[PDB]
Formats: sequence, structure tokens, C-alpha cells
Amino acid sequence: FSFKKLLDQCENQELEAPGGIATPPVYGQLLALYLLHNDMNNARYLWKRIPPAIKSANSELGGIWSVGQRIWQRDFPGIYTTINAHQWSETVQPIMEALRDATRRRAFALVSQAYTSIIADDFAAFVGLPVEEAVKGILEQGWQADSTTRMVLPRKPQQLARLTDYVAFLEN
Amino acid sequence: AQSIDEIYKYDKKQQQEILAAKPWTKDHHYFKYCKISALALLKMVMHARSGGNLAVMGLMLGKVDGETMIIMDSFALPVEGTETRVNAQAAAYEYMAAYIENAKQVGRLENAIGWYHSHPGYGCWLSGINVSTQMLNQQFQEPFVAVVIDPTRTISAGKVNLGAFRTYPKGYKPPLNKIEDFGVHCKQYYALEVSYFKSSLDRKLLELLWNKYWVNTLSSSSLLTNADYTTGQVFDLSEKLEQSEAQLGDKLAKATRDSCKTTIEAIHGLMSQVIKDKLFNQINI
Amino acid sequence: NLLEQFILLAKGTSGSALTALISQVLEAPGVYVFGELLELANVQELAEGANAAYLQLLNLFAYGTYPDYIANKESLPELSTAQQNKLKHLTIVSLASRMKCIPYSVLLKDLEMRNLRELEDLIIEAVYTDIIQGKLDQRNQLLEVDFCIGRDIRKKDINNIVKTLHEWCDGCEAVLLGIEQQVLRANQYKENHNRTQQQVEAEVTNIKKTLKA
Repeated sequence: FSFKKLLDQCENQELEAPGGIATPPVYGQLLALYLLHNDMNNARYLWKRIPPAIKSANSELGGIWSVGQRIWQRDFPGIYTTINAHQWSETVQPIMEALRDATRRRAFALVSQAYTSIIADDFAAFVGLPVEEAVKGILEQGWQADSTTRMVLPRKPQQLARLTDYVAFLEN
Repeated sequence: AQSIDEIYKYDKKQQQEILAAKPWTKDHHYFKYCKISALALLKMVMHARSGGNLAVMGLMLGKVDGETMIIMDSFALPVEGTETRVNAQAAAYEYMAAYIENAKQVGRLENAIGWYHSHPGYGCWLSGINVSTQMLNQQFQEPFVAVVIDPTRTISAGKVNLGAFRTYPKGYKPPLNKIEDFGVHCKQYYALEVSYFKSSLDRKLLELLWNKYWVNTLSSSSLLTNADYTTGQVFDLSEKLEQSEAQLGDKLAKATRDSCKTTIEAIHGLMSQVIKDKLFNQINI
Repeated sequence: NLLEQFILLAKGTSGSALTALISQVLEAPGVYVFGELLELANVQELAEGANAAYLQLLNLFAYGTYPDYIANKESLPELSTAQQNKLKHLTIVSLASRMKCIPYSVLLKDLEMRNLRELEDLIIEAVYTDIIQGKLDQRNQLLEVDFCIGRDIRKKDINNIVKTLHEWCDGCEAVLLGIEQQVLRANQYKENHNRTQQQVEAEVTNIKKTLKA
């Protein structure tokens, strides 16, 4: 889709540079994209790839890296707290919130799988939404919750040619 | 065509060369394959069933190619044998002497290649007298093979039940599952692998006269009828592979051929299943 | 094979006798396809007059199902136990025509039965008449139908038969075309393998010949 072409554009931008170092905005955009796709190894390697002088010159790189450390340790509740600490540039204003949504979905998976019963406070910390998302669990999704115990209960959700190829390979 | 039209083209130069070389005199385990024509098979079956529970027998016509005995025709000797023994006293010999000349007149260039004989109700094997006769025929007519056909077992089981055997020469010095299937002389002979072949025109008229059993094939559904046969082939192939790797330290080629044959039949069954699913299950939603 | 004997003596009668004969036909066991009788001019002429209810009942017994005799139960004449059982059997046949695994809930709702035991008894007695062949799965609450008789076909849904048979023929043609294409591809692969083997053989014997200097 368009995401593939956008990634191709970033690959082109990274491929050639005046001296192997690109502009700080595109470096921050690449680091944010690496954080978005959960490709954290390339994210940290890009972070150490940045020269120390330009790294210390701008604090936006520091904030992006702090978000990267927060997501590296899988500290879900603190990801939203850290992502809101700083203000991002305008050209990446709407997409970074989208990244938050992505993390949202990630947390949802980590609750739907690997949790038969989850404490309401821990569930709210993982998803980030304080109390209202719990409602979305029962009314919309279809779970069954109960009060006075705060125990959320997640619920776990062309060939003939191939065979001819196999026989042709095996017979010869 | 052309390539599949072979085996019916009979030449005398190659036959003379292999008959003069006599390579079987050195290697006693020479012949391992018996390629029998459809006509010979059909004539053998009908002659064997014609005698009922009395033993009947006849000759074969054919040739030799490498390590393979090719059977192209079958005889019908005028022998009046008992329920367990056939003799061929004096009329069979003159009949087979005259039949070869009569066939030479019309164009049958194949010479005698062996004898076929019926075992009405006692499997397919060589008894003591069968071993003696076959070994004599091999000692004086070196290219030879003894075929035994069971008519009653073939009719009861619904499958062709015949075998081809060649005896070891006297003095050939070199488990418990070869004593009930065969006789006490089971070590005096060996069984050639038997395969059947037909011609282009024969298969043409066979497919032409195939107009009532399409229902049988459209619901044949192998991989269930031949499941036991397939797993038998597989656990024999595992032992064959073990022998091949022991040799490694060409058996591996034969094991690979057997694995390919079993796998190809399995994929043929799967192709039949896929075709049936496309035909009957992808229609009317 | 019993409607013809009724038609033979139904070709001259008309009026109340014709409606009585229609009721007898709907009552007689073994009659489940009232199509040939429905084609008679005497039966079709019943639309005009006070006997249109019997023609409507015959049309219901030929094409309709039991729920169709729910909204207009009072308008149509009251049906005896035999006629109601026959209509329920025809509803079961219609359900089996469109699905080969009928849930018990569908049968209970359509046949208006409050007991599972009586529904299963009705299905068993319908199996006895040989209109349908099948088995009852109590664990899954299902009726599995292997075969069902063809109910009456009117002269407005023959296009459905034409469409289904045309789709079957199209599927057969596509399967044949695919088989031919795969045969051609397999033959091409075999010929390529044989050609490569023979070319390699020719090259090695050529190198062997020139190496013997």
C-alpha cells in the first residue's frame, strides 16, 4: 500500500546523503517510524548511529530516545506518560498520536492473549485509558465483567498445478 | 508415439549379440525384471481359468534386453494334466514344435522365452519338480523364465495373481517368512519383479471401451482403500533407506525410486480428491 | 405412483365432488407430489367461485410449506391429522432440499412443535415414508439428510434448474480445461528433462571422443 511506498521513500532518503549524515528532522522521523513498527533493534542502532554532537544539540532526539527506552523495557503505562512529556513537530503531529493508537492495540493483544483474569487497575494501566475503556470491554466487545472484585475476564478470539509440479519434480 | 511404440520392434542383431555373449554365465543374479505384455497376460489368465481345478500350462514367446525378460505372446499346449500335476508327454512337444514354425510363417519373429504353468489353488511358487524342470531348461536353454499363475485365487481375490521365477544353478551355496509362501526349495530360485505393459492401439481401444466405470473412478477415492498398502510401502522404504545408508558407509537409487513411486501415487490420490472437490463441492455455493 | 389413479377418475367430476376428491388426495398416504393433478383444467378453474380455497390448499400442498399455513390457517379449510402430518413432512423435505444438516431449532420453529420427542417422532415417521433418508444427531441437535425426493416444480422456477445445470457444466468444462493444461505442462516438463539428459549425454560422449587423442 502507500505505507510501502513511504518506507521506500525513507529508504531513498537514507541511501544518499551529503556526508552520510542527514537532516535532524528526517533522522527523528526515521527513529519514530522504527519505534512505530516495533523494529527496536534498528531503532537503537540508529540512535547510536547519530553523532554525539548533533545528538546533544537537539532535545527532540532525546525525547524520541526516551520513548524508545520506555517501549524497549515494555513498560506499557509509562509509554503514554513519556509520549506526552514533549511536543512533537507539526509535520509529525497527527502521525505520532497514531503511533499511540498502535501501542493501544498492542496492549489490547497483550490482554486478550496471555491473560485469563486481569486486575482492572493493571488493565487500565496497560491500555492507558483510565476507567472508560473497561466499559468498552463489556458493552461493545462482549466480555462479562463483575463488580466488587475488579476482575476483568478477557475472552480469547491453483492447487492442481502445484501437485502437478510436485509429481513432475519427483518423476524426473 | 514413437518412443512408446518401442519394445514391439524386434531386431535380430541385438538378440544374437546378447545370446552369444552369454553374460548370465558369470552373474547368476542377472535377470531382475519381467515385462509381460497385456495379450500374454490375458491369454495366460483365460487358459488358466479354462482348466478349472486341473493344471494346464503352455509356452511363452519373447526376448531379452539387458537384465530384463520381455514376454510378448503365450501358447496353449494340448496337455491333459491332473488336478495337481501336468506332464506334457508326447503331444505338447510336437504341438510346440509346429506352432513355432506356423508363427514363423505369419511373421512372429519372437522365439521361445520360457514356460507358464497354472497352480489351481496353491499360490504362485516353484515346487521341487518345477524347480528341477526350470533349472534343466535354464541349463540347456540359458534365457528362460518360469511363470506360475493361480486361476482360483485370481478369481476369488479379483486381482491377477501370477509370478515369474528363475532357478539358481546346482551348487549355488550363497528368514521365516519365505517358508509358507514358497516351498522347501525356496532357496533354489528367485522371483523376478513382474511388470505389465501394453501398446498404443491396445490402450486406445481400452479407453474407447471404457464407458461404464466412470462412476467408479469419480468416487474411487484412494488414500483410503490403499492406506494400508501405502504405509506398508513406507515402512519397507525406511528399511531400504537404512540398507542404502549402511552401503554409504546403487541401493540409494532404488530406494529413491521406490520413495518417488509411493509419493507419486499419494499425490495422484490427492489430485483425484482435489478434482472431485472442484467438480462436486464448488457448485451451488 | 398413486396420483394417476386419482386423476383417471378425477377427469370428469367438478364442484363439491372435485374438492372432496382433492381432500382425499391430500389425505391418502404415499402421495407427496400433487403436480399432475394441479395441471388439470377442472382444478385450475376452481379459482373463480367459492371453491378457490381448495385450489389455494392444493397450491400450498404442492409448493408451500407449513408456516405458509399459519397466517391463512383460518381462511383455508381445517386440516385433519393426516393432512397436517403430510404438510409437515413436505416442510421437512423443503428444508432438506436447501440444507443437508437441518438444526432442531429450525424444524421446531417451522413445524410449530413444542416437544423435541414429538418432532423426532414426526421425522422418524417421515423417514418411514421414504420421502427423505437421514439420521438424527441428538448430541448436535441436527438432522443429516442423505437423500430427499424432489417436490413439485412450477413453471416459474425451471430457470433455477437451468442455471444450476449450467453452472455444473461450466465447472466440468473448467475442470477439463485445467486437466488438459496440467497434462500439457507435465508433458513439456518431461520433454525438457529428456532433452536436457540427451544433450548432456551427447556432450559427454563428444568430450570422451575428443579426449581420446
